[PDB]
Amino acid sequence: TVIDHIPAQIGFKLLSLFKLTETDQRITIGLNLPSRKDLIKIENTFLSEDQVDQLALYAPQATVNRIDNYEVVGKSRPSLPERIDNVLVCPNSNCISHAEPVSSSFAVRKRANDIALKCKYCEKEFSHNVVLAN
Amino acid sequence: TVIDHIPAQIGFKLLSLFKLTETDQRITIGLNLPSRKDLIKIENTFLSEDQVDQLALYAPQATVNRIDNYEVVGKSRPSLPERIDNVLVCPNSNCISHAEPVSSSFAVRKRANDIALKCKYCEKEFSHNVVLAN
Amino acid sequence: ANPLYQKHIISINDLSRDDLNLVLATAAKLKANPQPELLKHKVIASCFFEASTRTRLSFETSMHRLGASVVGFSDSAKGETLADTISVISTYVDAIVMRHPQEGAARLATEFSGNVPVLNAADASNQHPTQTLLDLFTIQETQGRLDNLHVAMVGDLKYGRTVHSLTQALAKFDGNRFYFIAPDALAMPQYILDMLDEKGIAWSLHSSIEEVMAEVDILYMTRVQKERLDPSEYANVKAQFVLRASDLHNAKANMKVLHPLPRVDEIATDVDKTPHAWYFQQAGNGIFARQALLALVLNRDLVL
Amino acid sequence: NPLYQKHIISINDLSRDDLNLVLATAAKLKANPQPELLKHKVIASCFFEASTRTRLSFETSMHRLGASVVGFSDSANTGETLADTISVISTYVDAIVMRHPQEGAARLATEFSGNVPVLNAADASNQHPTQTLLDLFTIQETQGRLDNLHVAMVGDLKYGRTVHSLTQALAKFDGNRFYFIAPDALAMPQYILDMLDEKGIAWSLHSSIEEVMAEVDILYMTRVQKERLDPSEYANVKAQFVLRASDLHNAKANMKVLHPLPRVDEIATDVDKTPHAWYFQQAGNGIFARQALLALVLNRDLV
Amino acid sequence: ANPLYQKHIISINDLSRDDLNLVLATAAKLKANPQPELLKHKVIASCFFEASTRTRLSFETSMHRLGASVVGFSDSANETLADTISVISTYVDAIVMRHPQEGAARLATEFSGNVPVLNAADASNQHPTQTLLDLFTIQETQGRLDNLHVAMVGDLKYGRTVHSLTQALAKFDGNRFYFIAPDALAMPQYILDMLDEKGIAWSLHSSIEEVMAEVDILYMTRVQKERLDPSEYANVKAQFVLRASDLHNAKANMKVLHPLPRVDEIATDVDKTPHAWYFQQAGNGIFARQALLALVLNRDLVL
Amino acid sequence: NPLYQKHIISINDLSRDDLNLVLATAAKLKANPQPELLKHKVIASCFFEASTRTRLSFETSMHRLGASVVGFSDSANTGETLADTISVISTYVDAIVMRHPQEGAARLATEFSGNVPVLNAADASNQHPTQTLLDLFTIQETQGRLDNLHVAMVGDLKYGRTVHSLTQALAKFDGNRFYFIAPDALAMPQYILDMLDEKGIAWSLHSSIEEVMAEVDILYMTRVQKERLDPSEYANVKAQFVLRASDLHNAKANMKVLHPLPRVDEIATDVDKTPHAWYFQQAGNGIFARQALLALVLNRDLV
Ligand SMILES: [Zn+2]
Ligand SMILES: [Zn+2]
Repeated sequence: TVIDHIPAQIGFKLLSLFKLTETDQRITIGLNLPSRKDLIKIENTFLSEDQVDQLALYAPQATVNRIDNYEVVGKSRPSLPERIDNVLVCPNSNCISHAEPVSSSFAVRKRANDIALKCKYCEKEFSHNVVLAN
Repeated sequence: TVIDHIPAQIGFKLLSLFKLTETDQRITIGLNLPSRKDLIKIENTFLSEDQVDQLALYAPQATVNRIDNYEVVGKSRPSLPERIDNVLVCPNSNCISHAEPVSSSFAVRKRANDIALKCKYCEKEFSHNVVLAN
Repeated sequence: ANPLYQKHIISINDLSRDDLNLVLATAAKLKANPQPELLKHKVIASCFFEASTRTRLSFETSMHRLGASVVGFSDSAKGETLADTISVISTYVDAIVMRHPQEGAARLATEFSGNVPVLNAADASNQHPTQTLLDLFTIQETQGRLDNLHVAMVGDLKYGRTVHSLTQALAKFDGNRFYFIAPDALAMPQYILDMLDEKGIAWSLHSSIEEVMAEVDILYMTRVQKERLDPSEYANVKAQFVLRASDLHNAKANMKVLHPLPRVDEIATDVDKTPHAWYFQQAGNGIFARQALLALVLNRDLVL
Repeated sequence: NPLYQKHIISINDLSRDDLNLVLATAAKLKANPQPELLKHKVIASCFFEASTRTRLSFETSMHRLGASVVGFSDSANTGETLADTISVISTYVDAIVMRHPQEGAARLATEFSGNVPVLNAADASNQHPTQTLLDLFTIQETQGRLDNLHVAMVGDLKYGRTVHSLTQALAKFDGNRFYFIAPDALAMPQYILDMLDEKGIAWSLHSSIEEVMAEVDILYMTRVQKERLDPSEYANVKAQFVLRASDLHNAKANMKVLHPLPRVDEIATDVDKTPHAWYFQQAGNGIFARQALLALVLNRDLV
Repeated sequence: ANPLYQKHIISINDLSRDDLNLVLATAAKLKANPQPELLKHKVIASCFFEASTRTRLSFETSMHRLGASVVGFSDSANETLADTISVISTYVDAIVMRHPQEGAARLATEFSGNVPVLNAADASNQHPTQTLLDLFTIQETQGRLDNLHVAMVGDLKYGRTVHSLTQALAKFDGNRFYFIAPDALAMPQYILDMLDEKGIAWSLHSSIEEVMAEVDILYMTRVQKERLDPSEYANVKAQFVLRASDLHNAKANMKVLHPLPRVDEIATDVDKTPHAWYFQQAGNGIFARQALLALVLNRDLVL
Repeated sequence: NPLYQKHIISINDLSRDDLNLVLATAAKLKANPQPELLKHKVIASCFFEASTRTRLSFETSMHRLGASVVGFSDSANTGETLADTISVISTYVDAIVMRHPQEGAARLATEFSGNVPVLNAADASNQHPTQTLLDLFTIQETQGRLDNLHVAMVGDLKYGRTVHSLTQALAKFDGNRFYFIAPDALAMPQYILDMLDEKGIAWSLHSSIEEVMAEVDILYMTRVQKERLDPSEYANVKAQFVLRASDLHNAKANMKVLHPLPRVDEIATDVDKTPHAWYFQQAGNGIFARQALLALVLNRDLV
């Protein structure tokens, strides 16, 4: 699997948030290239559509192909998912999620100029900019 | 600058702890390579001898070459520094360092099987394994 | 199985319109015909992480009125995680009623209680469904229905969890006219209003109760906490949002006054004598609303 | 039952035959409920030292046997003598479950309760018999026996009332090898080791869990209170006495992890997924151990 | 000659511009040339009915810098005030007092006789000493108090500090105000009407970046989390914090001020920048408070 | 003085030559008062962790040099960062004496106080330099020297900040033999013993005071906190680490008894009559050690 046209300062973010370097496969990375884009290449690993969708909030107009069979096996652009878990933090400090050993979860819906993220636990809605600011 | 023979699952660690991806230069990375080894390469950027020393705890048997002069200008292995700042966290929970806007700082000294790290503030010594666990 | 058997009661958004009618019907039936031993050999945990004697007594009384056994605690103002605590308690008991100072705790309980259902007795500012079910069952008993009603809501509409849940719940029924009577600094939030617009539900703002008193079926008073504004603005504005018996001349004969309780200054005690006073009967109906909820969740076949 | 109308104060007071009776009754009450065995009985839940963890388990056991409960949980303050208190309460009720912040208080209750039995819910540092009984029933249920077992006890062995009681109780069974994993400042006391030597029981010391993980049937984690040393010394050495899921590769398939609770840092949450996690089932077994104990003391006939 | 001799300092509304000019001038003079024994043999009462260590330390330091002796008290978080002041006014020569009830310093005035009363804040009502130090800081850093671009950010609805500062700056000429606050914590109407009735220019803005280019003073206030729900807080907080990256458009003369303490309002990377002046602001508190005490306790100040 | 405008944070930071300077100045200030050496100076007595014992001694030293004092003693609660606090206070005053419940806080103050010196009144477990300096001055005054002395240290040697600092400081002097008298669970830590071995300094362990009483010049009692073990283990072993007057028969005539204070059970009151009692005179010497320390940091010339 290979990811193309990653924005600037989103490659290392994707590697960190999605824990891509927590494997034993051959991984190759490139930052600030001609387009200032970023590129991630990882051998012999398949991402479902959800994991590609989970990249939409951080790298929206990007491409995800597969080249573990020495050829362009599959094409894929990231569409926006209905739920985003395990990477976002609830801006509501009183949310029970923080202290406890659960996974954060936010429901997604498109607005004009904005993306609303409703927490699964505290049932509070936030703009994605506020969730991603922290 | 180019770094060779980075230990396994330490390349992404170095990028994270030392904030190496916070630049506009061309950065290229590889993890789980032939030796597995890792490689970090950043164009038009030089780290001094002290900054190379700061990798000693994380990448002990590693090599640092240079490719800004279109040839391998210098070879260099990391020696252990006297102080390690801004990356380590004090295991002492009552340390003032945590709450406050200061820089973490630990004095370094070798033991037989151990490496002592004395905090600048609480003046308490820990094994490098204990400091790196948290 | 009824549609609520062995399901958790966390949010009013999670309860469908079909579900709400079931709980209300079961409440009235349990009220008309007691079932004192419907939950014998059952042990329920009254877990009030945030202490609330008003709410705990109502819940625990409902528990006893169905012959259930009770264990619990009321903490004063936790090292062990809520997950660990509930993971333990879910091995002790058959149902968990819990009140918590952090939002989403009853939901977090669900993920660690296994097949022990978790009922929410309010999780801070988020939800308080039993109060809304208590409110609805009272409105239904006094108006005969939940549709085509004129409902006024007075007090702290910005921070009142009770009125947000109750407005949402009434929006699942048809032809309801809403009147929001609150000072500007405590107005009904936008997310409630658009929701009313998205279902084409009629709603209006009013500066005082005088405007709407003639054509209201429900007058719903909330507790205006003095801390939300400075004592100056409070004293300035409180006059427009209290209720005296003198204000009830034009009110309809069927109209009832409701209040989650406790009341401080909102409702003068001369209203208690009037036949529109129903806030105490409202609290009393809490027993049946929570009785119904417990029964529906802990038995499959309810001989109603 | 030879325990009818007798008090449950200390684990030294319980004979080996007695322990077998409680365990058997626990299993029987667990398999087939007896909801009304103690109907019309009134038990006093007297928590002089408040403990919600312990009280909920006890009172649930009481109610699971259809008994009514009266009690109290005093707030942290340190008037009426304990003797006077029990002399009064023993006129109201049929059994007294009590937790007290002073050692020997449940024993003192015995001398003023007459023939009203007194069950100890822990009197500070010495005894806590119900915790040991639930521990045993859990070990026995998961291992099929209490003899010839490899039992590791990790954490604060110097100040752990739970592990001293549990070691003594297991020392009344045969062929058990013990592994004590604790820092030197919180080592198992001398009087426990001598007790094991006087019965020719095998025991060994270990610096870490890695040494013993392969050959253990029971891993018993305790809460190392950070207060026992300064936060520095704790942080320096604690790493060898916490438990991560990655440490369970060589562990035996039948092996279970146990913990009195609550866990702070000792047990990482990745263990919960593994089938070795039994600290929650352990707490659940508390209900049956205490149901049995109450029944044996307030009834003669296994109904 | 000195219209503030033996007069009380209760409200900023009570001080005329002529009075404010005198206090500012005396502050600057005392700063340049100390007067360590100007108030020798004087005894001042530091009466903090509502405890405030930040305010008490600054006040009492000012007292000692003029060679005065200090007596006082700081009550915990929970006899009529008239009796108290009637008694204390027989002990001391001046009364600096902070009280949790609005108008208390005024009530003290009516029972202190000829002992002057200085207000260290009466809850939501007034806090003149903070405003005077604010003014002296703005004046020192901008060279003037007229024709300035002054932005006020944060909790403008409940900030006693900013109401007084806006009122006080409205007695100077050509000041343009920029109020940057969420709608639920907007600047009150009676302050805006006050600005309109004197034809003073003011505008509202959603964020600090909107105005950063054209500001000489950026005045940050502490948005207390209790005034909104943590959810509404999190939604809106982003537009009212300040990071060093936001100071690229700032003018070279611009300074950042803050009553203190800062929680999340001002990121710590700003302290390095030359726009950080909130600590120097607090440092100026002594001179504003030295001046106020000196002017009040002497008829002839030979400076 | 080579210490002018330098902070007093750790005993490792003080050189041997520095210690000699403070001791000499203490003796000089004691013999001939200098009541106005720090006149017109304002010192901040910042006791983040309240300690009336320590504060009274410090503030008396401040006033004995004619300085004015402002400060606070916070109540037991665990907002504004310590960095922000010192950044503010360092604008008010000329020196900061501070006691803090978190280790390294006085060091953190140094990085935000600028050129305002910070004196440490103890930051929890690590350092407490003024206590060691008063201990030294007392030992030196009563023995005439700090070299070739027989010094016994009794009590809680594991958690005693006072004795670790005092041992390090005496290890900078020559030919001193140390006797450590403590129960095994509260023994002198390893890093102190290695420090003594690396300088070839003689040290020995002892179970009781009777062994060493004949050949000691200094008997240094510490407070064994009952909390460090359970009351039983304390009571069992404590008898070997208290001091009765009857134990002083063979003691040398020049020998003195020292104690940081407060004494609970460690020292029976019959010692007060003996001429070996010097713990109160020790506390009295605290005034002069701290007078000297303040003077050296705020003045160059021995007036
Ligand atoms: Zn949330
Ligand atoms: Zn530290």
